Amino acid sequence: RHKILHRLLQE
Amino acid sequence: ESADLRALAKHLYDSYIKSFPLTKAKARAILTGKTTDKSPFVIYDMNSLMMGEDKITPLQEQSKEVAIRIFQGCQFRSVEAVQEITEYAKSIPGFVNLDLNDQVTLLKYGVHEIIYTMLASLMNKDGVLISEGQGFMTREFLKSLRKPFGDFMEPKFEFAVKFNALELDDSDLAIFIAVIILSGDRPGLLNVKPIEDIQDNLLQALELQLKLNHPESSQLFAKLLQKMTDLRQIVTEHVQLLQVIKKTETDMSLHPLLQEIYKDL
Ligand SMILES: C[C@H](CCC(=O)O)C[C@H](C)C[C@H](C)C(=O)CC(=O)[C@H](C)C[C@H](C)C/C=C\[C@@H](C)[C@@H](O)[C@@H](C)[C@@H](O)C[C@@H]1CC[C@@](C)([C@H]2CC[C@@](C)([C@@H](C)O)O2)O1
Repeated sequence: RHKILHRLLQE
Repeated sequence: ESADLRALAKHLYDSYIKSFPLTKAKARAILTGKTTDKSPFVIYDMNSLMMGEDKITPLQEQSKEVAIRIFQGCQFRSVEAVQEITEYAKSIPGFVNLDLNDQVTLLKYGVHEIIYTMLASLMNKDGVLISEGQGFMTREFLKSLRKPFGDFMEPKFEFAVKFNALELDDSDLAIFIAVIILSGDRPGLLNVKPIEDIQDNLLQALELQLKLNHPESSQLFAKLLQKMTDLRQIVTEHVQLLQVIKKTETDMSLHPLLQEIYKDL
């Protein structure tokens, strides 16, 4: 977190 | 085993083809003039920069200096690659089953090594395919760039030459790219062990791929393993440039995605 990766990971 | 090693070899390629719109196959086809139906503008100086400049980087424009325009296309193109690689990653068997923090960690560290691997596909001795291949920038013109930038790519062209001499293809590259991502020695990984079992399966699929797809390179596997660590050099080199544009070089704000990534490594 790393907020943007995460969202890109979540979907 | 060696049928699911073929199985997994194919899955990756399929997903590689899904996630990566520009392939070596296309890049090589254009580079050698085989699609004279896609013949690329040549940027060789400030002068041809201008004319090729006119092909997002919006009203975000401001005709500033050469190097800031080049900063912005790099930045935008990095953002896209991060997304493709990530989507590709999401498709490596078992990747999603891992702890979220470690899936993040692998991308944090895997992402630039793959950006530079892929860059080699776009390069030869004299320059680089840009703008989805509708463009070709010379090595010589990248050398005329001032300040910290003129001698940055030189070590990437060397090595893009050395690594292209391995005549790897898209199906080869797919597994190599997954091997890199699934590497358990990244700083800050929580659960190393599951990653290693994943990487070992990939290492083996690759081994086979290479014996199959290139039966007369004898030791291709070993040659290709070594590039992985040249890649980390390439990358600490990268990291150390960001560094100089962090302090000196006002005006060059990293994209927040790229901020997340270059931060604590
Ligand atoms: C092919 C490139 C120009 C193409 C373009 O103007 O569009 C050559 C380009 C000069 C590459 C190097 C970075 C360069 O000299 C940079 C430069 O002065 C500016 C001032 C500093 C940097 C932006 C700071 C931030 C990021 C960059 C360092 C980083 O971007 C690059 C090192 C690295 O990213 C290499 C390249 C550029 C971006 C990219 C992900 C792109 C290119 C096509 C594709 C699909 C390939 C590669 O997979 O991805 O790889």
